[PDB]
Amino acid sequence: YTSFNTVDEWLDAIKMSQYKESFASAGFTTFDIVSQMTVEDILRVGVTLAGHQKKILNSIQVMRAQM
Repeated sequence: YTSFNTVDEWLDAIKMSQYKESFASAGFTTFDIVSQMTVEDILRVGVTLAGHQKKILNSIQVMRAQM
């Protein structure tokens, strides 16, 4: 996944239109901070939406995978 420009291009691949300013509060606006959390953090950013919360759960690993 080294073809992304910013968290906007990454969250876009997982369908996160209503998760922009939401990730800015927790600090997931780049390829690093968001690569150090789990499902407990998704519920904090405001991802109460079911399914969507578990979707980014495996996405957070896309960063630690190559890191």
